[PDB]
Order: sequence, then structure tokens, then C-alpha cells
Amino acid sequence: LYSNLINVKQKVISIREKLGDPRLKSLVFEYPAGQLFRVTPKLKVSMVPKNMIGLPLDSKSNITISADDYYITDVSRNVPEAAFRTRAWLDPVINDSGVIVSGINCRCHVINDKSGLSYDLILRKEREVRV
Amino acid sequence: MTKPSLISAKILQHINSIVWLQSKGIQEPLKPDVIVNNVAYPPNVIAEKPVTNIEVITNSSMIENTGGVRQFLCKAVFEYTIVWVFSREVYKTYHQIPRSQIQDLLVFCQQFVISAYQGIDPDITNIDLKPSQVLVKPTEDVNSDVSNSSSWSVVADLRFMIEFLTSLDEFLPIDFNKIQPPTWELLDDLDPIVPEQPFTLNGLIISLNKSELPKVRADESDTYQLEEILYIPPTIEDQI
Repeated sequence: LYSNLINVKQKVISIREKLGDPRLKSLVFEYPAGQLFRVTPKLKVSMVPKNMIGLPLDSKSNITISADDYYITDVSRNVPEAAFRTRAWLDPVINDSGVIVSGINCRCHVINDKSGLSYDLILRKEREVRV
Repeated sequence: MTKPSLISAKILQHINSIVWLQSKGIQEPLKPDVIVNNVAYPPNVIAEKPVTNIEVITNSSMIENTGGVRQFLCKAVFEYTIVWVFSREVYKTYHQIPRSQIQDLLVFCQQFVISAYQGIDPDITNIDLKPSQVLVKPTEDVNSDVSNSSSWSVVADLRFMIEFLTSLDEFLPIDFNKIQPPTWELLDDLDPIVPEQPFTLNGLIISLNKSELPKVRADESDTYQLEEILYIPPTIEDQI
């Protein structure tokens, strides 16, 4: 069916969090304009190693940076597609208010959507991060 | 004179009152911020680059023929690289790092090295500055904070084009002590060509000729008579 398949995939994946593994990271998005959208499972993510590159703002400049990216493997399709056009945060903290203080700032760099029941995406860290 | 004494004076002028150099070596520092007077300061290093563009032109107006030994004017480019590492733990954003103070420190070193003509070596004839490059590249592999973000590295080069006087007499086997033995053997069984040695005048002999009546000729031996042979110091008689 592909409709209940994504939801059952979320239910079966929710077993992974009951086992304490350190690869699990909390991902949040800001899909609506002002407030946040959180992925339900505390999914796992790997880190592709860094590469030393020029600035993406101006490539032919003295300022250079290291591009750091994260590889998120099992992320449900139930999340809105337009969420991927908005900045994402890995391990964020929410206060008493609706804002976030600390976390690791990332932007969706490349989408892999070959599997029909889950997305898989790589997201690049911002050049300036909070923590 | 010799470049090792000159380079020692150049690094001394560099660290004299401008740049504080914690260590000297080709490596970005992984030491923590250095605590002095209860104040934290970023780690730094200096790389003294090998002297390049060593050229001897013998074609300048500031070379005097003193008549003892031939002088030369040597041009060299002396390159120093100073690197400061700013940890991302304290410096969260790029724009809050103190790039302005680094540029001020760099311009102060440039002014101090340029002004100190009489303080680096007496035989300096020119000191000029190439355009300095300031880079805010990341550190080699130094990470500070969570997510392993690379630390800020501020790299500033100083390339001094410097023209100075030299002579053959300034170089002795003492300054080559750990690289070359004195009085070595030739690689193909050849003889070494000995340079000229300063000649000392320890006697003078004059033989004058009394020429014939019309004029001096000085070619044919019958047109002049030997008068006397004069030894200017009397002690040269019976000696040589």
C-alpha cells in the first residue's frame, strides 16, 4: 500500500531508541514559518569526513572553510517535503519558549529518495554553528 | 655581511616588541589558550622560510671598488610566516575574531623592520616590502567544539626584499663548521684554485736607466745606460 508502510516503518524503527546507541541524534526542522517540526524517531546519522574547500560565498577569495556534512539514513517520508528547504538542527535544545538556544546547524545538501518508503539525506553544517 | 648574523638580527627585530612568538616550527598549535596574568591568549607559531631569490648582481652604484677585494651587492627575499590559532570554543562566529588587531600587529612589525636599517646590519643598502597576505583559512586538523568544527587560523606572511653588501673576506670555514669540513679533497682528483692573497710590500727595488741625448726610447739596450739599482729600505740588501 505505501501509506501504512511508512507509519509501520516509524513504529518498527522506534525500537532502535529503546536500545541505547550513540549514533542516534535528534533532528528538528522549521518547516512552518516561525515554529518547529520535529522528526518522530531519534534516527541515526553518520559523519562523512571533512574537506578543505574555498568559501561558497566567494570561491576565489583568501577565506577558506572546511565543509562538514552529516549522513542521515533512515528518515520517514511522513515529514513534509518543503521541510527540506528549511534549515535543520541536530541535537537542539528547546527552552520554556518556542525558540532553540543551542544545537548543530545544518542545511539539506543532497537528497537520496530511491527508497519509496523513507528518505535518506546528507545535510551540510553551516559555516557558523552554535555549539 | 653574512646572512646568518643578518637573519638572527631580523628575527630579533621581529620578536623585539611586536609579535609574541610562543614557539618556532612548521605546525599549527594544538596547545590550549595560554594563560598569563589570568588572561587567555591564542596559541601561535612562526615559520622561518628558507632564503630564496639569492642573486648577486655586481651592477649597482652602491658598490665601492676599495681595491683590496672585490665587493658585491646581494639581493635576497626573507620570508616569515606567523600563524595564530583561535579556538571556536570562545570565538563562535568568524566576525568576532580580532582580525583588526592582527593586521595592526602585522603593520607594526613591517614598520619596525623597515625603520631599523642601522639595527639589523650596518651593510644593508635597501629593505623593501612585498604585499603581505592575510588568510583566515581553517587549522590543519585542529578541532575545538562539538561536531568537530575546525578552529580559526589566521596566517600572515612577511616577505622582506633586502639588498646588502658582501665581500669574499667575510666568509670563513668557521661559519660552515657543521656542513662542510675545511680543506677537503677534489671530487675528480683536480687541484683547488687558490684565490689571490693580500700582498704586503716588504721591499722595493728600482732600476733606473740614463737615456741618450735625443729622447728616452726604452726598447733597444744600447740607448740607455744603467746608473744605479736602488733598494728603498737599506735592509733589503743581502735579503732577497
